[PDB]
Amino acid sequence: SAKNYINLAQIHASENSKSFEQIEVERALRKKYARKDEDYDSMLGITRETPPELILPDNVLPGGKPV
Amino acid sequence: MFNLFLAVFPEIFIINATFILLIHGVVFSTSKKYDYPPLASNVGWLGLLSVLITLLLLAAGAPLLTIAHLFWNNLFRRDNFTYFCQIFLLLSTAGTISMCFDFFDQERFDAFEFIVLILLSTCGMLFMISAYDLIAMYLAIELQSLCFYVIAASKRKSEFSTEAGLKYLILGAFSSGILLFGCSMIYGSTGATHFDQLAKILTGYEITGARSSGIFMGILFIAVGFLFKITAVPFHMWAPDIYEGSPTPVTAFLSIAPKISIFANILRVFIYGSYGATLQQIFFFCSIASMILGALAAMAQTKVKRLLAYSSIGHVGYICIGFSCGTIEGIQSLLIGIFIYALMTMDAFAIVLALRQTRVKYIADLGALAKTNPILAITFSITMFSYAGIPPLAGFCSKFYLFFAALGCGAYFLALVGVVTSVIGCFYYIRLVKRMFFDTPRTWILYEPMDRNKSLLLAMTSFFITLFLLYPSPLFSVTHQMALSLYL
Amino acid sequence: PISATMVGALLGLGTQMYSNALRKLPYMRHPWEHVVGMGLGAVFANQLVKWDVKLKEDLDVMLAKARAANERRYF
Amino acid sequence: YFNLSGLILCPVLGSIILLFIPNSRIRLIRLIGLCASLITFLYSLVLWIQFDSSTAKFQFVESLRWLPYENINFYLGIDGISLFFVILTTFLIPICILVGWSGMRSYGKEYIIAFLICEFLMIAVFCMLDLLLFYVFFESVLIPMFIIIGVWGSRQRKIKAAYQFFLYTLLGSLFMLLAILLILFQTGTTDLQILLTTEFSERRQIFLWIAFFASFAVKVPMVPVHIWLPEAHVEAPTAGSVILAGILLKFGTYGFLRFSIPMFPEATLCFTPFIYTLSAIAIIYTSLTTLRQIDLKKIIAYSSVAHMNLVTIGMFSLNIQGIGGSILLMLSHGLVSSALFLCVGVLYDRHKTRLVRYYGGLVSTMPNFSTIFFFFTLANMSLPGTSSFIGEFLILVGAFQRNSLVATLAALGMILGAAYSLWLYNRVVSGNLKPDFLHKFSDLNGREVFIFIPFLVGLVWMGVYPKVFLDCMHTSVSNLVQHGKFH
Amino acid sequence: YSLLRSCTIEPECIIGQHSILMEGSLVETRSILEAGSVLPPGRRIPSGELWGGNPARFIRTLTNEETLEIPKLAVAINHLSGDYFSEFLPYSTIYLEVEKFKKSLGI
Ligand SMILES: CCCCCCCCCCC(CCCCCCCCCC)(CO[C@H]1O[C@@H](CO)[C@H](O[C@@H]2O[C@@H](CO)[C@H](O)[C@@H](O)[C@@H]2O)[C@@H](O)[C@@H]1O)CO[C@H]1O[C@@H](CO)[C@H](O[C@@H]2O[C@@H](CO)[C@H](O)[C@@H](O)[C@@H]2O)[C@@H](O)[C@H]1O
Ligand SMILES: CCCCCCCCCCCCCCCCCC(=O)O[C@@H](COC(=O)CCCCCCCCCCCCCCC)COP(=O)(O)OCC[N+](C)(C)C
Ligand SMILES: CCCCCCCCCCCCCCCCCCCC(=O)O[C@H](COC(=O)CCCCCCCCCCCCCC)COP(=O)(O)OCCN
Repeated sequence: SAKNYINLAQIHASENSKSFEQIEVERALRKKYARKDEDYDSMLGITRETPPELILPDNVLPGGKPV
Repeated sequence: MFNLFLAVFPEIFIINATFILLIHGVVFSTSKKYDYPPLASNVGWLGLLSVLITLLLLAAGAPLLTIAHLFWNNLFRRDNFTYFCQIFLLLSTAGTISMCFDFFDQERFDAFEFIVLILLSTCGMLFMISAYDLIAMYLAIELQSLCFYVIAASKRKSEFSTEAGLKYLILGAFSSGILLFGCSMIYGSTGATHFDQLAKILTGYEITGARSSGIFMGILFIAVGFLFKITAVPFHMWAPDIYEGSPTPVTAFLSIAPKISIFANILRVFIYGSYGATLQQIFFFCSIASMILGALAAMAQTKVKRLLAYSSIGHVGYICIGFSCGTIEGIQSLLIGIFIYALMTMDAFAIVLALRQTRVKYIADLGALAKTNPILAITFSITMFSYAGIPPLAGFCSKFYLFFAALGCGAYFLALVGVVTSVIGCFYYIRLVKRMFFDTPRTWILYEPMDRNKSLLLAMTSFFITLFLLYPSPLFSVTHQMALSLYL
Repeated sequence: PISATMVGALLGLGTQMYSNALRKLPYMRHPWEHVVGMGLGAVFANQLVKWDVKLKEDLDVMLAKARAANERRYF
Repeated sequence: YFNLSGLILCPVLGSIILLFIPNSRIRLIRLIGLCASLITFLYSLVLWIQFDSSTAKFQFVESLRWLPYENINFYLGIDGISLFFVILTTFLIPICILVGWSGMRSYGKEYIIAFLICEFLMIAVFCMLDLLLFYVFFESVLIPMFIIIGVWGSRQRKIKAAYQFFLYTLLGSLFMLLAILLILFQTGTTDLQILLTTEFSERRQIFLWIAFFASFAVKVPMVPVHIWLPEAHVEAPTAGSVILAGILLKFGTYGFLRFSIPMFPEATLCFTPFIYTLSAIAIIYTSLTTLRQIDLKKIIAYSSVAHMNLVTIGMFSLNIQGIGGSILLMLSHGLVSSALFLCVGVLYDRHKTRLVRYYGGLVSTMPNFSTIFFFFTLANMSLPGTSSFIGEFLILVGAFQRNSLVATLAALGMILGAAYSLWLYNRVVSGNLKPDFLHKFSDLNGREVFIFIPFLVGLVWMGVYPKVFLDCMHTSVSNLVQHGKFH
Repeated sequence: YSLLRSCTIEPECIIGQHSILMEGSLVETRSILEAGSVLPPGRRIPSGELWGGNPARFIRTLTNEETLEIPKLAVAINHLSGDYFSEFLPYSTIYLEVEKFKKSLGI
């Protein structure tokens, strides 16, 4: 627990310190990619991947789910 | 030259706007600059604006739209009945397309072809009401038929949507073939595809004096095809499955927009092309069967969409009561019933779409809904009572005047069967009521709040339903004028 | 007496607050659209009354024409 | 200048205003509901003063067009018969709000909204002269009372009571509606005055009268269908149990006195013996059934059935004595049954038993309630000087003007009515106490001791001087009995 | 001061102050937890039983009248929260103060 909360605190540090201009982009990206549609995306030939800013580090996952 | 098209602007404009929307969507759905934007809500709002503009064009052309009536005679004949029927169908289409906007972004269904197909099927329906010939009748039927065959199977992930779309396709193709075979012999035995000259060669001699085996059986096949089109018992082979499998906004557009146009079409055919009084019998038994079987079958259903399907079948029987009694009051009751049923169906499907945000499937999921959202519970209970025919609401007036029309023609058996089917019909409606007010299940399903357009439409319809009996004169006067305009 | 505006405006305000409550919002969330709804209800009620008058007179004309046409069979 | 329309609009305004305010401020909701009910009551009393009892034509009429042809329209209006029903239904509603005043925080604003909607709708029923729209409002009370019974009712059988109540008012109601449509198509209008002056076919009146009676034999607890009242009345809230036996049981009798007696006079004569037999057997059977009951609610629900059945004996005996006594006993029952059911409600809201054997010998503990209950069950006896006697004896006199057998059975009804009424009184208020399951219990507080004071004063005013009530109706009753009786 | 963590609370389960619920605790339906109660991980509270003390300790049974008051308490707290909610409107005007402060120095 002591070791895990150390890497848990990094996301809170990188989140509470975000600037307002970054927060606008973050909220826009979060709302834009809230839900997906395989049908229309496949029809257009494109795949909508989550942006890198919207990826939590694997060390705070329930035990590691990179996929 | 150009002024001869003043009678087709409410349709030319909608076609041009449909083309513009299709072009805009296809151009800007594949642009790499904007990264393939989800422009389904944008196209939907533009389509709603286009529908409003063509409604404004249609409403302000009442003195117009009857000019150059000789030039357009072979193609279509629009009059006061057609004017009001179109002005109501277009409003119903606008409401349906307006209450489905959240469906596009809540479950991420950004296919703008849905909206353009709604618009183009609406154009086909506008053709159907004005249609005054067998050829135009069939072509306008086929426009909406193909649009709905495409739309029903739009959601290509669920086995229900695809199978329901295929069943709708097969049933509609068979019905269209039956209707077209019926029209072929009526053309063969008399010529005169035009309705004006079809109503003049058949009025000369009654079917009782001498028997023509061609005209009678062609009329019978046309009636059978039309009853397939409106899914009237016993010609209800797959309608509940169609309504259950098809996406919720599609079913919302169905059973309101198609039925109005098809009923206007049946009115035009019945009044003119039927003088042997042989369609009274085919409407009589089929409407009775629809009443009885809808009432006896909707009580055994546990899902919501199936219940709405069987309620629609029952109300189709109630409306078809008006065909059997051919008088001014019969047609008036029929049209009033269609109007009230359309409003109540819009309200009920707004309710269903509201709870679709959390994937409501059965009737037990809406348990203890009076606690989480009491006001929506009250609205749903009021709409359900309006379906039931309880006096202090709209829907009771339609059933009332339908019964009055049935008793006017001396069809005393129609009144009795209507009463008994209403008695059983109210029972399972109140059964829906008990699970939604009184008994509280252990597990509660929480529904996220609604959006403004659905809420506004729902509030307007709810205030219309409750307060209709206070001031019902305008609807009655519209309907009396429409019934008489079939002849003068 | 009610002049078709004391009822239209009231229905507009009622439907505004009705739609406002269905979204689980405070009743007077946006009073500007409350005033808009009052005005819209008043306008719609006045238009409904005028259309009812026009429609009734046109219906009376249609009934007169139909009765005159039907009378011709006897004479 | 206070018209009939303002009385109808007052509950509507009270309900619309009540929806505007939220539910957190509960005190405002109850205060505004009570204020609206009381001002409606005062308006109803004001309408009484300015009532011409000399003329036979109807009082204030407000016509609002319904169909575009003015074929049928809201034709409001009161007469000698409809005035007292309006006063009674305006008087009972504030009592309904006041009984559940303590539990208002548990019920909410839906409770007062439902009760004010009921007041509006019930007022609209009694004071209108359009036969068809009277039918619309006649079973329009289905929705609000269904809500009242179901939402706040029994423990788990509340669902069945709602269904039996809703089912009994469907087949007969629509079978009446068929006759409504035949009348509309035959004559052309549903205006009451026009329909009175119409020559109906001799064979036609039988069918129409049967259809009318079928939908009124369910509201009035006749022999075939009267089992709903006991079960759906025990499985009902106390304020919903005081208007169910206070107003709804009057719809059938009032409907008989409005759209059955005048329009079908010779049909009434031809069907007279059948109604006599039904009412007599109902009285006897209900009297014998009610004396072996253990449910604290049905014991007087059957008394209500007996009184309502006795009403029809003189209501259908065409006579000035019979009909006058009919309405007098109707008002008397509307007061006494309401008082009895309020007593049962206060008894139940303390102990929560719904039995009769549990209570016993509580006179030493609640003397005020003992006296009030004694006076109410004393009025139920039909003592002269109480409300029930004048009306009920007038019914007996009027029926004995026509027939000598059936109403003797009606009088035999009271040879057991008084007996089981005092026996029922002596189950509870007499004997030694049983403090094995009656540990703690109190007497009436300031609210429910004052609530009976209007009942007491109205009861004694009925009993000692009913001339003022008979004064305003003798024109209307005499006009009713002589209609279609030229000679 | 309810120290909830990885718990599971069923309906009508009023919790007292200084409650130190550990992980895996299951407070079954219609239960009362007295102030200061600390239950160890894995311990469950039977329905209709109110517990108190420092450890998870059975105190006494419940009657229907006492049980039915929990929803009334919940709706009363809901009413108070509804009264408090109307105090502040959406989209607070504090940004004016920030803009004035920014204008007072540079931009
Ligand atoms: C939905 C619930 C309804 C609940 C309300 C029920 C309460 C009943 C009052 C309803 C109400 C408005 C309807 C509101 C509907 C709500 C809006 C719905 C949408 C909401 C967004 C109609 O009530 C009256 O309207 C009359 C209209 O003619 C009708 O009289 C019949 O008509 C003939 C036909 O041709 C018949 O042949 C004939 O037998 C009758 O004469 C009747 O309908 C009725 O008398 C109130 O009356 C209002 O309309 C008129 C009347 O004067 C007034 O304006 C008029 O304008 C000029 C005319 O152009 C006049 O020159 C001018 O003098 C006048 O100023 C208003 O000031 C107001 O009084
Ligand atoms: C339609 C009505 C016509 C008029 C009829 C009037 C007849 C009188 C009606 C009331 C009679 C009294 C019955 C009251 C219940 C009897 C038991 C009871 O509860 O008595 C009460 C009250 O006692 C009374 O009787 C007072 C009521 C008034 C009695 C006198 C009535 C006089 C007025 C009526 C007649 C006026 C003249 C006619 C008016 C025109 C308490 O008695 P306590 O002695 O205090 O016992 C104590 C209890 N414990 C031991 C447990 C502690
Ligand atoms: C009948 C008698 C009883 C009824 C009386 C009615 C009284 C008259 C009507 C009064 C209405 C008052 C309403 C107050 C004004 C609100 C205007 C707000 C408009 C608005 O905000 O724009 C959008 C809302 O959508 C919209 O609001 C547009 C969609 C509205 C749907 C209307 C459909 C009309 C066509 C069909 C008519 C019915 C035909 C039935 C046969 C944006 O919304 P947002 O900014 O909040 O956020 C996005 C959520 N998507």
